[PDB]
Amino acid sequence: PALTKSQTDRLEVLLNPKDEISLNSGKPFRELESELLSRRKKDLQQIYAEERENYLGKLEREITRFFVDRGFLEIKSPILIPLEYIERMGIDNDTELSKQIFRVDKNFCLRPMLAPNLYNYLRKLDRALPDPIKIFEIGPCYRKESDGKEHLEEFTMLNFCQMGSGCTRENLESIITDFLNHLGIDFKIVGDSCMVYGDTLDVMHGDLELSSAVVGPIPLDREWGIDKPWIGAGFGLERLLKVKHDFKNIKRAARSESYYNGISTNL
Ligand SMILES: CCCC(=O)NCCCC[C@@H](N)C(=O)OP(=O)(O)OC[C@H]1O[C@@H](n2cnc3c(N)ncnc32)[C@H](O)[C@@H]1O
Ligand SMILES: [Mg+2]
Repeated sequence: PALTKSQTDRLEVLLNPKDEISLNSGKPFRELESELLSRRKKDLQQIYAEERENYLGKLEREITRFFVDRGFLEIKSPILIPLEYIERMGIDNDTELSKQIFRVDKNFCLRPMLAPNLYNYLRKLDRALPDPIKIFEIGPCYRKESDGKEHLEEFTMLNFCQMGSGCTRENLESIITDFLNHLGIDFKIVGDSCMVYGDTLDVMHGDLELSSAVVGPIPLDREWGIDKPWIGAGFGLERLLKVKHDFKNIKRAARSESYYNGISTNL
């Protein structure tokens, strides 16, 4: 008797990318399930006995070390931010990204991106730090989404940026290139052909967007008291993990009660 679709869904929760076993080979569901539960328990036992690190926390520490070693100051800014920051980001109440925002009181929301706090740090630190100013933040962001294959409602962003001298497209591409080759993630940078000043580049892994990146200046800068050249990029940590570990579903890389380091916790 063939596996039912529900049975197949159950086994896939338990399946790992490198398991390499035939789901079409005559063996009953109960035995296939029992073999996989056994392997997944072994995986959790190995982690507990040896490393004990969460993939998301560990990616965060590896990324932090990378950017600190290259001259970028580590920022930890509020996750709960004023709603006014969203409007000041040019997201008017008509825009679709405006529908994706988790509001908290009359006045606050969960940040859907790192840019507003980074803009404020850029302006402030410009009164104290020598040119160029190099900063980054890693942390949670929130968007109400309409999909769930590559999009989470709760995700983790890395954003880095540089302001002042050296803010070129070539330098932006070089830092992105060094970063992803350090992590061992394959990519290609796509952008408009002959664009110089206000460019937007996407960093792609096949059809999956890893990052969008910007070469400033852009008109929105003046709303934040910024009047210097800059470069920057934002990367989703869960998309990076999904590519690195070859997860079929991004939920396996998220903050979760259902998966730990890509392994089902429902054993
Ligand atoms: C002052 C300095 C500002 C600065 O430095 N600006 C340039 C940075 C632009 C970036 C910034 N402005 C930005 O938001 O873009 P995004 O909405 O395309 O998200 C970027 C990445 O986050 C991930 N991502 C986005 N939404 C999701 C989601 N629902 N689930 C998982 N990952 C996601 C995904 O990897 C995506 O490519
Ligand atoms: Mg985008």
